[PDB]
Amino acid sequence: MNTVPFTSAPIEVTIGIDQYSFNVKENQPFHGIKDIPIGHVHVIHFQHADNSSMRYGYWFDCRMGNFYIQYDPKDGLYKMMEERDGAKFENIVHNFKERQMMVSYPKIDEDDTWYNLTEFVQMDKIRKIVRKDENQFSYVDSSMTTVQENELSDPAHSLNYTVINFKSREAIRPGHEMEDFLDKSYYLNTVMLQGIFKNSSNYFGELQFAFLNAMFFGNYGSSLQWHAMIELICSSATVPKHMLDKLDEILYYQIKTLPEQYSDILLNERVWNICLYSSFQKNSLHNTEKIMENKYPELL
Amino acid sequence: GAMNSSNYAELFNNDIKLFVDDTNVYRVTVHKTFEGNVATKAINGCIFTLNPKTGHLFLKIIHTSVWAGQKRLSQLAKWKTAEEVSALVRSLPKEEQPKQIIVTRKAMLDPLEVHMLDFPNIAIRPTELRLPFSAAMSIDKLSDVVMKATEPQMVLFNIYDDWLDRISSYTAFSRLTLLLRALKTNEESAKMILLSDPTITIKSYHLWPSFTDEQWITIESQMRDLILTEYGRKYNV
Repeated sequence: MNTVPFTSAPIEVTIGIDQYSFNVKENQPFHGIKDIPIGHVHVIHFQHADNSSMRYGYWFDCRMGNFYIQYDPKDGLYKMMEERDGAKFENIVHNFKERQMMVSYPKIDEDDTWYNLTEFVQMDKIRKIVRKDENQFSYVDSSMTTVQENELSDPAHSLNYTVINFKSREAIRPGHEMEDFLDKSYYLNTVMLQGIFKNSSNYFGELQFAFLNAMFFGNYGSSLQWHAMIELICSSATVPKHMLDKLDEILYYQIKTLPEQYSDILLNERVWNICLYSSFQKNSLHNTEKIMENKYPELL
Repeated sequence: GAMNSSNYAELFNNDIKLFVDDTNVYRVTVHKTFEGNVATKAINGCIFTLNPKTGHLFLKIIHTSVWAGQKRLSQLAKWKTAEEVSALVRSLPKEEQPKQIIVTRKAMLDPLEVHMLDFPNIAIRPTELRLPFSAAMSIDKLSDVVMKATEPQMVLFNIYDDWLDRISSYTAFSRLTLLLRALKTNEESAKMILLSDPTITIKSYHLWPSFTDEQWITIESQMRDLILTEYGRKYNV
């Protein structure tokens, strides 16, 4: 069990931790979050009571350092920082928890939800998408753009997702034009799986990272990336049987955790009808199909 | 973006562009089998690729052999169209390659786009116009050369004959599409109108008769009248 203390809470904000969140009032004595499960990545995120737009947050892993939150009144946001002094850190944490000014990470033990959403998300792979290597944690907000969105402007703040494009030389072998664009298997298995991602777990990890950025920050470019990574599999007649069965689990839990009221911007009607009813893989997403139908029959 | 009545005079500026009509690529007759089932027989077809400024027609004849042993033919026809258009483009010297290709049917965008990937600077565009290029096979000489062909083969034509020697592309293009509009809506009568007078002939190197300027007026008016008559009949107006 690990802890993320907060120096203070100068402004009224809604704090989120993974899929949990709490209201914190301006200058309420709030000093952090305790009992965070070691072993997964986590993300802590903020929505000021004043500015309902820009949700922003930090991806992190406690195994990689002792991390803490201080509000910066010049920049006007909660910042994640690393305390390098081992002793001085356990000292602040012990004091605040003895003062009990900390909320507990509220995990029901039947619940494998966070694990299911983050199974393939590695912190090292996150820091290649949010390149800022002076920090062991990664900042994301509502407004950041992806690299593919930058092709069609500041690369420091880019989400460096893997570029997928069905109508590109990368995706289409000369002479197999028709075959490759109806059956993406080539593009998935050789170019993407064996070429770029090396294995299905890094693929799935980016897919899942992309979903969570869409969900927690309504990052519109993350939403695009997530659907593209889904379309590519579902549009492939030849997929490792293990990857199909994992994908059905991954989507189930993503569709399950999504807020009911956001189904309109976060779910692309075309992709989902194509994956569930038109694609090669229509018959291979039994769990995801069933949840989609009973919960969002409208979109289909 | 899409071509419609607004951006209509663009066809006649000096940017090379071609229309691609795929409607006569995959042609079948439908018949009954001995057991009573229905079967299709394919006949030869044609890709209709036209430069509307100059009249240069690149008629790529599609031999029935191309379908032999193939499934989902109406889908394949679209891909063979794009393969053949791309090959036409690659075969043209650079200064002659089009800057835009306008497909007459939206379903052709994705095959063409995928086939033109080596020409990112050629824009593939749809159109909202209702062009009558399907009636290309109602022009006797084009239907003939398609039907006689015994192998894949490209045949060059100028679809305007020698009209540009006396009129503008805009006008040329309007005569053409009027004549084909009429041919689509009532072939028997349209053809009656073009050939009634045996003293106006078609030059061996031409597709249409050698009407005088005065005679082209009478013809365009008869085409017009036919089209409006046929519309009345279709809708009871």
